[PDB]
Amino acid sequence: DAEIKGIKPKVIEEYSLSQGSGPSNDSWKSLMSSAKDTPLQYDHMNRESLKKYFNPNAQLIEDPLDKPIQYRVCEKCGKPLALTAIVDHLEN
Amino acid sequence: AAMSICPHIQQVFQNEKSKDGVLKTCNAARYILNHSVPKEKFLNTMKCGTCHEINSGATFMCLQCGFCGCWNHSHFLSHSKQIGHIFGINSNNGLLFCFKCEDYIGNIDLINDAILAKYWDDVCTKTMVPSMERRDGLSGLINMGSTCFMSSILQCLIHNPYFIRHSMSQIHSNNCKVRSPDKCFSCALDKIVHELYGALNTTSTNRQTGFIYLLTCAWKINSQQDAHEFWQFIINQIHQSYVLDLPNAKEVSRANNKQCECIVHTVFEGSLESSIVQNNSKTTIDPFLDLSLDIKDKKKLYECLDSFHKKEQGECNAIKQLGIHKLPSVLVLQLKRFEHLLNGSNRKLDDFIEFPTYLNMKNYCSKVPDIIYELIGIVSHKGTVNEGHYIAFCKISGGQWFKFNDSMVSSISQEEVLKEQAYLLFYTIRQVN
Amino acid sequence: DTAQLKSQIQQYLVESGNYELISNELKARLLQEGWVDKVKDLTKSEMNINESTNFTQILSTVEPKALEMVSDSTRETVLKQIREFLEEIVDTQ
Amino acid sequence: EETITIDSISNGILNNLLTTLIQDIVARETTQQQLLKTRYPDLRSYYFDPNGSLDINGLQKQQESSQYIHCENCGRDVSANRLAAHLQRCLSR
Ligand SMILES: [Zn+2]
Ligand SMILES: [Zn+2]
Ligand SMILES: [Zn+2]
Ligand SMILES: [Zn+2]
Ligand SMILES: [Zn+2]
Ligand SMILES: [Zn+2]
Ligand SMILES: [Zn+2]
Repeated sequence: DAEIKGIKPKVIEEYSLSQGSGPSNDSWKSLMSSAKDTPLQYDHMNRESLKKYFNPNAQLIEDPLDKPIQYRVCEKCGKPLALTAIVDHLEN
Repeated sequence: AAMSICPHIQQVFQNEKSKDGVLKTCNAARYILNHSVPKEKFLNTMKCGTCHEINSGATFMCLQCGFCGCWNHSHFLSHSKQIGHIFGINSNNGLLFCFKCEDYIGNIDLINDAILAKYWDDVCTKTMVPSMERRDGLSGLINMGSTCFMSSILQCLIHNPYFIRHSMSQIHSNNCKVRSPDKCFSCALDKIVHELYGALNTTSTNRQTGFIYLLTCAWKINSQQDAHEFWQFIINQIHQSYVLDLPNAKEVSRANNKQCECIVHTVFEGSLESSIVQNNSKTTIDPFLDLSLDIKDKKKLYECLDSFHKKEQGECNAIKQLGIHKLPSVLVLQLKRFEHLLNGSNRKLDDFIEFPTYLNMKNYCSKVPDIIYELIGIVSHKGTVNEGHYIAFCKISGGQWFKFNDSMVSSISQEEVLKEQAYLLFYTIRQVN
Repeated sequence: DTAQLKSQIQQYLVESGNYELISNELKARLLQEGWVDKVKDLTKSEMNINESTNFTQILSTVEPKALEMVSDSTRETVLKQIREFLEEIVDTQ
Repeated sequence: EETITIDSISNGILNNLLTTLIQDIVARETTQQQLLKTRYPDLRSYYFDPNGSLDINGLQKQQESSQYIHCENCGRDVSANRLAAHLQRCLSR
């Protein structure tokens, strides 16, 4: 089939594609400020579709069966505790 | 003591300041992955600093510096040696990789539970990992006299990720005003979870105490033996208990017209749009907690939904249509199988209806994107409308399915599960495009 | 000019919003056709077979097999879509 | 060198998408099993019976007819398969 000459110059310009072939000086740590600003995101549950087709107050667990129920068991009373519940349970 | 721990993270973990720094960075990376919009996430956590490709295999976020390096061209490996940074986090899943071991560090609870780093010493001393036998919550409920219509439902509730999170989070226990499992349903259900996933104490029956408490609760509030009816009964009790534990139920109600923050109404509820006939003349929105479908002369669940969604039958048109206005996080379907005729006789419909492991709801919402649910629960009925038996089938992590036949819990192939005559189906939301 | 053609195109796909669509579409299909759960099984099976949970080792027996399990229909559909997007921004000789 | 085309770039894009997703799934699998195995060195799989007679511990259905539960409301041993009917009559008290 057809060999590629290059990407359309017009497209190169629109998207500022011309880059430096050398290593990036980017840092993933620089993202923290934007991350803190930004509401919880899902890998594959589109935020706008969620607003449209689901309830605003819906509970959402992404890939619930991804792995087992992550919990620990209180050695005092034996209750199974969600990670985010352990500290408060240890205080009551 | 066959399987070992990465000696490298262990070494670095001998210094406290180093331990806290690694955990802070892990939490940090994970936090960013959960609060980055798609484009940012691709361009900033899945873009290799060396070859600048997106998704050149997993891309790793380095612990010690800002670099991201890809797998497929070995560009993080190159980074680990030339700079001495051997720990990277996969930006698709937050797992920590060691490039000396060339393996993930997956068996250190502190790392797995990093969110608790600041409290780890308390956590470790006062709580223990689940026991091998209870880790998956698997345990049968004895049939105590035509109570499989209850036990089948409970099994599905107990293996529903949302309800399980809700119970283990202590939400209800922390606000309940009765505090008695022999009187409060929600307390009774909490106790079952406790028995099945933890340890309740310090023949031949075991782990039936919660279920017995629930029967006792049931009796205090007060036949047909319809599992669907008990589903509705129990989800209602959870809601009523939520409302009972509020300091201000009255005013919250008129606050936001008939809207509820309870586990039931934030997980299981959706709404149907009933439309009259190119605009729609009129529209009524009505909540549902499940969809009851007709199965007569149909062979597949999609055909049932298609039927339910059909146009039937003025200013600019008139035609009637039922569609979904809002979907729930967990979609529960009843396939109507019990006919109750006018002469007082009852007729059971044993028609097999094919149902898929993944259900796409896009065609039934009033272009709609793929909205894909995962089948995680089946309740099946065998026999007559009143003298029948219910069995539950549940899917847990890893894809294994389990059949709950009263006290017998057995494993079953997905292929065989799919051959079941489904009565209720539980689907959990998995992907929304 | 060089081997930056690929990265440059991906940068366009991402910025334009089309990489999301392709990624989501591919995932939707692979999930629906049973492939995701196939690969999980295959991985579990390979762990037992090799008596190992070492990622690198396990990946090397799963990946080739996993790539091959993609249905013709998904492969050629998402290829076609990726192709159409590029048809729009590359020149040919 | 091969002559790079829209097809080759496209396969390359699909392969990146495909390999990343496989490598994600496998990582989740290998970390989970490594955890289970370190956590429980005597870990045993759940029993599976093609005959469909044995439970996840390899045991036969226990006979519920011959089991009993001690009722706290009246202090009697009650046949398990009768606990529901008994409760209705006992809780009346
Ligand atoms: Zn406790
Ligand atoms: Zn290591
Ligand atoms: Zn690279
Ligand atoms: Zn580094
Ligand atoms: Zn309560
Ligand atoms: Zn409610
Ligand atoms: Zn009694």
